[PDB]
Amino acid sequence: GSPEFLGEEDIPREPRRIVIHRGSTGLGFNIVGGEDGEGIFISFILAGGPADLSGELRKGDQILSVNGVDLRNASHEQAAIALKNAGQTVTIIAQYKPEEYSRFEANSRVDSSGRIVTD
Amino acid sequence: NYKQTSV
Repeated sequence: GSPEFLGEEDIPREPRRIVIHRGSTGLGFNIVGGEDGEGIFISFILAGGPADLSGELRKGDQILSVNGVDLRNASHEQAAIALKNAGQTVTIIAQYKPEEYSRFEANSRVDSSGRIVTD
Repeated sequence: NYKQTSV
């Protein structure tokens, strides 16, 4: 049978809830943004870290809130503090915003499925 | 834009 590749399918752009149980370890991702009230975006997911293990976050996701704390207009340092101090159970509302994200990373653009491509 | 933090 002819194979069905996930790479063709559009990445969902609606907000999602992600609950990460990480005890007293790092979440395992990097954030960019929070200067200009641009928003807080995931720039990197660590292999094997709690965010990776969730399978529900990706580079280009905007972090809308953590544990009900709205980060849409957060400053960078306060966003990091909110995340680091969120406790063992971390409830993130995230929304995939690859076009906005692509402005941060050099030579990056969005293809027809919404995937971020770096040349 | 420039800051990046691991969390």
